[PDB]
Amino acid sequence: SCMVKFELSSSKWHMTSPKPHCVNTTSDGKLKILQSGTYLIYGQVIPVDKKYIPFVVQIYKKNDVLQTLMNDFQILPIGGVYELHAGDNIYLKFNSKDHIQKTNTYWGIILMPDLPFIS
Amino acid sequence: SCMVKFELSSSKWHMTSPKPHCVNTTSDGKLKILQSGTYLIYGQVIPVDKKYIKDNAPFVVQIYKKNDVLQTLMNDFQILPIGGVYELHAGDNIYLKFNSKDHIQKTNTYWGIILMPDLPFIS
Repeated sequence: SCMVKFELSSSKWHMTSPKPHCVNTTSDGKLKILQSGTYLIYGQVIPVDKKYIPFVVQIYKKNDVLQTLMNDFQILPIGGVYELHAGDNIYLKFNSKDHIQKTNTYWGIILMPDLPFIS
Repeated sequence: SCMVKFELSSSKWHMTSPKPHCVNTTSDGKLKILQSGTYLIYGQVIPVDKKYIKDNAPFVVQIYKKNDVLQTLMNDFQILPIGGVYELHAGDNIYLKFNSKDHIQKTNTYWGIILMPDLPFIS
């Protein structure tokens, strides 16, 4: 049972244990997958109000883009269900760091349980 | 340990157990929350390509909790992750509403919830 959540406001990860078995976390908000499996990558990137300012966020897996999101400076949930392999680095890239409200912005992963049963 | 995933293509829920303790599910893809707690609501809504949409109705998805709007999402007909971490209470219902059902590609569109473990350790 393995879940981590990075809070951009404090730059700290909140975690299910001191040394989650499924992932290593970095203070720069990156992570490295230790256990191959099905993961839910998740998070909300909250933009600042436009009066202060394209709003773009990418999720990377190693050196390749896993997901690209864009909108007109509105709340942006990120992620989805992915098959990840031990060794994979997962991290976010922003178009402009200044677009991002740190308060309330967060992201993370959870190793998923199997879902064998149907409706 | 309690997670459910609704696949719009089959209209079936895939679940951690035959009868998840934390929710009841409906065959039209709605949830009733049975256990108060911290949940991660998740999913991806895949829109039909904008080139095929011949008017100017926007692509909008909302998640409702009872009769409160939990979140409203819009983009220019691109893949749309949804959800986040929310405190839900016993008795809450959760469901989605789309601005137009015909904007939605059934294949690969899915959503669901997972009862979250406590995250007491900070580093």
